[PDB]
Amino acid sequence: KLMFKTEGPDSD
Amino acid sequence: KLMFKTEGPDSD
Amino acid sequence: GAMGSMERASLIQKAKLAEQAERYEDMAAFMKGAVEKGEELSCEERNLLSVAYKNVVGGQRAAWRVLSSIEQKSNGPEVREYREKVETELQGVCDTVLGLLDSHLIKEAGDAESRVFYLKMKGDYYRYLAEVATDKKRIIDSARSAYQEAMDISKKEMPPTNPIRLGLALNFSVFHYEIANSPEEAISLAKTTFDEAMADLHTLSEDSYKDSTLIMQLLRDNLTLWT
Amino acid sequence: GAMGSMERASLIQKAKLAEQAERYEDMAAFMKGAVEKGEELSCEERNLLSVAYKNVVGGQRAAWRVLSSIEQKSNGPEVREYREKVETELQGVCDTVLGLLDSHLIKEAGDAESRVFYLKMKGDYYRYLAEVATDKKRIIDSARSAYQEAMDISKKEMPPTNPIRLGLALNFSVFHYEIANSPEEAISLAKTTFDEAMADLHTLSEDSYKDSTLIMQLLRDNLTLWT
Ligand SMILES: N=C(N)c1ccc(-c2ccccc2)s1
Ligand SMILES: N=C(N)c1ccc(-c2ccccc2)s1
Ligand SMILES: [Ca+2]
Ligand SMILES: [Ca+2]
Ligand SMILES: [Mg+2]
Ligand SMILES: [Mg+2]
Ligand SMILES: [Mg+2]
Ligand SMILES: [Mg+2]
Repeated sequence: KLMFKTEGPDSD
Repeated sequence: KLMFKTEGPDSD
Repeated sequence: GAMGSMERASLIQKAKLAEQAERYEDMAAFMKGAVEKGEELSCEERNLLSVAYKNVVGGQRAAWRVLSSIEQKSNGPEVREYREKVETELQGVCDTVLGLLDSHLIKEAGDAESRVFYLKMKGDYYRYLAEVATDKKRIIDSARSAYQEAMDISKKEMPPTNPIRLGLALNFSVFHYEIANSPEEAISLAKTTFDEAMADLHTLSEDSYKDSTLIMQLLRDNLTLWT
Repeated sequence: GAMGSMERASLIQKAKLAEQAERYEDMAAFMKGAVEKGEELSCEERNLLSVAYKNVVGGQRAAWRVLSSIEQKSNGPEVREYREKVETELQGVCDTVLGLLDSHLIKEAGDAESRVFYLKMKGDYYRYLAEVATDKKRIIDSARSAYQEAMDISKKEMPPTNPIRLGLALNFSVFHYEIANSPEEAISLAKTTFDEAMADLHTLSEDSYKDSTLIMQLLRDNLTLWT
């Protein structure tokens, strides 16, 4: 899946 | 620590 | 819990060590134990709590998506069983964080910076539940409700460059785009948030400017993909 | 164990899914459950077992070194306590793998490819114990003993390009260099292993050539740092 930017650690 | 090459996944 | 016999200050010190060691499950357990001491959290401690659980749930979300993708391609029981095992663990981590916020972080949080932080977290963890939900409408409404309360407080109490306010709007915009199936709302929120922050940057120190523009670049990154 | 009610074939399928999801603790638990069915493992299954535990123990070793470094710099009890917590977990994973090899993987392994694989693993997991040991001499001797038995079999039964033989020699050379404090033995072994493999490469297919030269590049990488 294309994941969009969310706040904090990009841990996924 | 400088870790030397060991076999398989460099998981450390 | 298992952390009941450890000093609060020792749990916080070990959360910081666990972060340095990339031991995020330990970092989250130490921060859960700190919260359960029943004292309010400082700004730094709120950030340790959020980083710990964000790292734990992020591994689970990444694993869930890999398994769901395999499962969808496949359509024996093993892919479904294993995707369900990972889903149940993810749901448990979300319920644990929601339990800490409800017992009793939110009700004791009176300052905007703490209150908005925790309500943003409540929206985020309902959003993670919504990502795996097939109950789903009520879970989405819980996320929306938490985000909206955090937005209302942030708009009244915080400048438009406040990084907590910016991170909230970022996450609420992604909620709109791919959970609420409201891409136009997502784009409107990301644009208004960016433009109102842009106009307030002149008020900031160099260090505050760096903190605000880092999150504004995330809103722009999403807007670039969405338009 | 908790995997006693799952089919062997289902545990292997889920180990493969867990690898794709980067869920290495789950991958290791599924492979432990497969081993405890009591049947010998295939080449692929031995590789799943080794990849799973290598990934788990590698996270622990990386965390242990970060904590030990902080602890050494610091010289309250919290750094020592937390380094000890991670050390104990690492020791437990090593004892679990050593327990599977002793009950009963090694004693049933009659083919060189399986026997050398498991004895190499036994040396590797005693080596990980030795890295945190301060008992230490007997742990080092256990690692040496396992590596030496694996080397004796590999030299009699396998060509010098065999990737299991190469990976064994690589790991035994690092054992010598930094566990046994025998850098000259480490360098001699890495050089002889590389040179004898070089001379046998002409016998290989393109695919076997790629497998052998990948490990030979690791021996060269170490020799470059050691000389
Ligand atoms: N990842 C981490 N350890 C932190 C994030 C934010 C922190 C902070 C420090 C001082 C004041 C307010 C926040 S610490
Ligand atoms: N990481 C993994 N899943 C594997 C490593 C080696 C494998 C193998 C496959 C067929 C035959 C012999 C070995 S599978
Ligand atoms: Ca399962
Ligand atoms: Ca501890
Ligand atoms: Mg992400
Ligand atoms: Mg390494
Ligand atoms: Mg379910
Ligand atoms: Mg100890």
